[PDB]
Amino acid sequence: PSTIWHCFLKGTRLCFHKESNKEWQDVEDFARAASCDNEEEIQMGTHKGYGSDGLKLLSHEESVSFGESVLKLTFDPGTVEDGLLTVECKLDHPFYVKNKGWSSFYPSLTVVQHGIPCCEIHIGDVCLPPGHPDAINF
Repeated sequence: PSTIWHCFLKGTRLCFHKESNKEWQDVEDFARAASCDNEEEIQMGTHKGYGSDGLKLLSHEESVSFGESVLKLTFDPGTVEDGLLTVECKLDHPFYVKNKGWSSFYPSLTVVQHGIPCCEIHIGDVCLPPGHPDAINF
């Protein structure tokens, strides 16, 4: 799949409490902001670093955003003290769950929508990004 950031597709909304981005941004927005993977010379922090090992689902809410039903997951980079990452995505959003592979909340729907047969996730399942050595089949 063509992810914009981490294991997230386009049409996903990002909110890292690590930043002042307390409100909903697009993936393409943060991906664009973090276009440089390090501004060590100017402003350190800008990096595809948050969630480099994985995003562990802490809690989940199913809400309706602007008329669209969404999957809201509060993620953990391992030490959430970096900043809680909250995401509103579609019901058919595939998540590369560690040890399991491509998993989702509505796997029967996910495969119909993205053509990817997915496993059932569980609260506390960590999601891996493309390039992570533990993500065997991304």
